[PDB]
Amino acid sequence: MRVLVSNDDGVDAPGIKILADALRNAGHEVMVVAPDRDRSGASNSLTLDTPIRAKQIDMHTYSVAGTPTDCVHLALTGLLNYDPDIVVSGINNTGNLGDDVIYSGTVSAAMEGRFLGLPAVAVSLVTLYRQAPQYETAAHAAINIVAQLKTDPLPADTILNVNVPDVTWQQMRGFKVTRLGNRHRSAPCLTQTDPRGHTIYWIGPAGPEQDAGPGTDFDAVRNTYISITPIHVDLTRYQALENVTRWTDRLTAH
Amino acid sequence: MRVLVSNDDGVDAPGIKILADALRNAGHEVMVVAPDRDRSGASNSLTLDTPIRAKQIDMHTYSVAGTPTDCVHLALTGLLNYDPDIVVSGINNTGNLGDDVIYSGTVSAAMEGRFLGLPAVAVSLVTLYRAPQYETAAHAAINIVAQLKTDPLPADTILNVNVPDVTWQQMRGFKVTRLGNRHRSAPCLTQTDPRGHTIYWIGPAGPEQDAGPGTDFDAVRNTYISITPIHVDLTRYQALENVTRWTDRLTAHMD
Amino acid sequence: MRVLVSNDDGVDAPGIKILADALRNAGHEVMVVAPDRDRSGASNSLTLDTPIRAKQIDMHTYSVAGTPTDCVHLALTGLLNYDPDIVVSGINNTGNLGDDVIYSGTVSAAMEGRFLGLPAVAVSLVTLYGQQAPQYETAAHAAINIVAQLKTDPLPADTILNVNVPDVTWQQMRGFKVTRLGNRHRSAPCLTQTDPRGHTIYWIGPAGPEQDAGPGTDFDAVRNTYISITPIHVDLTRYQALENVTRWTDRLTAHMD
Amino acid sequence: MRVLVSNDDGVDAPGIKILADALRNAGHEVMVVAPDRDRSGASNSLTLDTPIRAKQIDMHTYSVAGTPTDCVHLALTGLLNYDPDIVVSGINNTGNLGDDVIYSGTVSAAMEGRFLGLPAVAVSLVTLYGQQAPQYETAAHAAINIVAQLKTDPLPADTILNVNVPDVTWQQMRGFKVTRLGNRHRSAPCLTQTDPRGHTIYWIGPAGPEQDAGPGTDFDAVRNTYISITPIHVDLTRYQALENVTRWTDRLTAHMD
Ligand SMILES: [Mn+2]
Ligand SMILES: [Mn+2]
Ligand SMILES: [Mn+2]
Ligand SMILES: [Mn+2]
Repeated sequence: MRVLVSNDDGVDAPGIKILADALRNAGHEVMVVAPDRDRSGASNSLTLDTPIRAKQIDMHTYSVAGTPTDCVHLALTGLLNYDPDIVVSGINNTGNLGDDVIYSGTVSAAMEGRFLGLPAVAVSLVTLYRQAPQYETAAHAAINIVAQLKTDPLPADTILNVNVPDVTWQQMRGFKVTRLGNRHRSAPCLTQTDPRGHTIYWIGPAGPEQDAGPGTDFDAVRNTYISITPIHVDLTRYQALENVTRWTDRLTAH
Repeated sequence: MRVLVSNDDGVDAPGIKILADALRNAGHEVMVVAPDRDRSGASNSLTLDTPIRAKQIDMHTYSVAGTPTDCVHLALTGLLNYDPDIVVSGINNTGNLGDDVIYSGTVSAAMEGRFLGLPAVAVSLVTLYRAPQYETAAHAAINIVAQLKTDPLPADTILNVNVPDVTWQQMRGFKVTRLGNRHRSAPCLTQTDPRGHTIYWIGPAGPEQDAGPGTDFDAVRNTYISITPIHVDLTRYQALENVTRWTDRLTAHMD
Repeated sequence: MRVLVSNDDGVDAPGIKILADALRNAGHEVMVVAPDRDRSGASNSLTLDTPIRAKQIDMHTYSVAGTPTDCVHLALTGLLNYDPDIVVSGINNTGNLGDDVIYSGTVSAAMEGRFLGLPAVAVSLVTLYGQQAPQYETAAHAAINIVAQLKTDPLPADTILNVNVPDVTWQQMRGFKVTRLGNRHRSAPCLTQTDPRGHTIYWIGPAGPEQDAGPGTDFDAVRNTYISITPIHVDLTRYQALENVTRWTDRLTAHMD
Repeated sequence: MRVLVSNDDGVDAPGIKILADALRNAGHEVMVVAPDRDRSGASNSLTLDTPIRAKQIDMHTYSVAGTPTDCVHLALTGLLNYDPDIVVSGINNTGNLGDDVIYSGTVSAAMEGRFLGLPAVAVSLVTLYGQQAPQYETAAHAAINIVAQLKTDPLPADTILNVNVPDVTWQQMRGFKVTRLGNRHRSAPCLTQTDPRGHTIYWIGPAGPEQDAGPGTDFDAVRNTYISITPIHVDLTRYQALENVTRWTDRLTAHMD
């Protein structure tokens, strides 16, 4: 199938190169439209106030001086004579798990892909802070997910957030559908003093009160499972609408 | 009630000052923990790799050199001897509507407020530019906060509020909305910068935009305060049982 | 005279409002062209890859979504129907001293002023942080005093003044002092600490005693409550090195291994 | 000799890998301490408000989540058990010429090298954008040739070399040329265009004919297929201006208005 591949680590990131190579090996057409530089931990929103510069790097590769969402958006709205069936974003050089996902650049690209009407998959390698990162494994996971989606499509308002354990494929215990975890809640605040004497604050390490037990994406990748979290792209809480609608009439009554 | 107020325009933004002032006028205790500078269009994720510096500005105000989520997170996890019942983020100097909301700094602050277990409300003034009625959004805010004291939100839910940049009298009312979508329509414009390079504008949202009745766009366009209850948990639970079968295959045969 | 005022702390910075007002109260005409937000930790170079938006806040104030150099550049190249005699950048909320000067946003605006052929002054408040209030008026007083002088005593070729003002009242100020740039970087060791996770992080330590902050330097001046004025290059070309480098450069033209 | 290699395009940049390898193939020991990501449009100043993470990619390569100056600083102040004789920063994917030099990330790393007492060279490839491939080998060849010379001919006090390499094969290269910094900023007008919405935006225009890119300048050299070597100040202090500024500064000790 026609795959549009982006990332947020940059168009020259080893992750996206290996992902694209893998996807072509599987028989897929792969256009790559990805940031000129690493924009991990940068804002993810579509650039609207300035024009975006996009140079071509090869016949299948574009380097966009903009966000990952800019990339996919440009890629799907005129930058290419290319109608991809799917958007694959990755492979991220770090995992994107739990409440980090909402602000993940890698995920943002996939979200834009779904915003513009395409099945999208975010792929992140859960590299541990410790040797070379097993991008081949995530790429392996990717080409397998893409294949299954060709014959079995995702629901509407849904992308797949995929996290792959930084191990060989043989060492992978398998695929595991998960919900998003939560490490923010537990993470306390640490008051310390920098060398210049200023008071600084560390977001503390996530305590035991973390939502990282069974069923979470954390728990999966921790136990060497490829985590597949189907996530919203529409943030609207429809379940709370009629309840807020009834709440708002009470609000406006007063 | 005890209100924690943040924003993403900065601690000195007129929006947040007016919001805090209003909320105190309503009788609420208001701690303000907000970015040192404008971080609109900056990354929203919790800072973890570096420590955050937070100076106190007054007895109720903290200037945090970090993200809006850093602000609320620090504010709720040790920076304050203060247990707020609610987190109000705003007032944003621009509206946060449709598919912009996911990446809104103002919304991010409210998200963290709910992540840490508090009812949260994002407040944005829908300003079109060529003075901005912050007082109106602040009035909308203090009214929303009041109703939440006696009528609480569901779990995994914050309120994304957008207020038309008009006087309160000119406001047609409150309207619960779903998130719109302007991205889909927005095409790509190829143009040439003065130095000759090929540049690309994200085109203006065409008629194919999801901004009709029921959307937050349509509400604020027609001078209604838009209240969109949004997810905090992005997990698509309705797709869990669906994509599991899809996955079982893969987790069975491996190669 | 006509003054173009900028900074890097933002058009809303108290340092620039106070500077501009002081300069107006002194009888100068003052256009303020300054960043929309604080860019004290941003790149200083001219924005070329993208266009720059300039919002006019009032008659004599422009908010520019770009670098301090962008501000001055735009202001001097057609944004304004205005012909300034001098560029004054500041007042920076923090000091800009020694080997920090070269990467200062404040100084960058002054740099661009000189690049475009204008006398320029960077004004920074050496704040040490602690309440009260930042003595921007003091720095402003210094600024209008310095600007008065450049009206009569022109700066030499490719020179701007880097001015640092001790964060004190004007009455406490011992005076003005012409200074050279100090050096604190070499004396700043690398401190190897560990984050909460246990992972090793590296702080750049505070400047030790081996720093170049003795007599004649800007550091020494401002620490002794003296307004420091450092005339600084805008032309980085080490001209006195040209002849020397030329000598072994000529040999390299014989392209070998 | 022992070379500390950095850049601003990132530790994964082809320009720095090729530079480092060339320098090793020349028999130098080479530690690479370079940003984790491309920071070509980032601030250059030392990170002081936060700690810096350094990841060791291999024996002679460190990935640093901080500025180019952070890299060199850390590398020279305790990150490494390594005592380099020279700092070489590059190879930048784009040229760093004239009035742009002062804000160059590449140059910034070299700056910090000199600040910490080391001979330093900034190496940039004057790429003009055309497919093929960026001639980093050419620049690398230039680098190892220049580094060989500084082993024997030491640079003067507070001087680094700003080296720009024409994006050509080594055989096309006409030679090396000692140059002064050119000036394109003054010749770069402000172009007032309008975005799709109709709102007015301001481009900084391309450098017109009034630019300082004539003979003797770095621009002229690289445009004529010459490797440009500009010795540049690391000490921005305009020493030749000290006496002059001192003359009207002493007056200002009359502080009452
Ligand atoms: Mn990434
Ligand atoms: Mn904002
Ligand atoms: Mn500043
Ligand atoms: Mn660069």
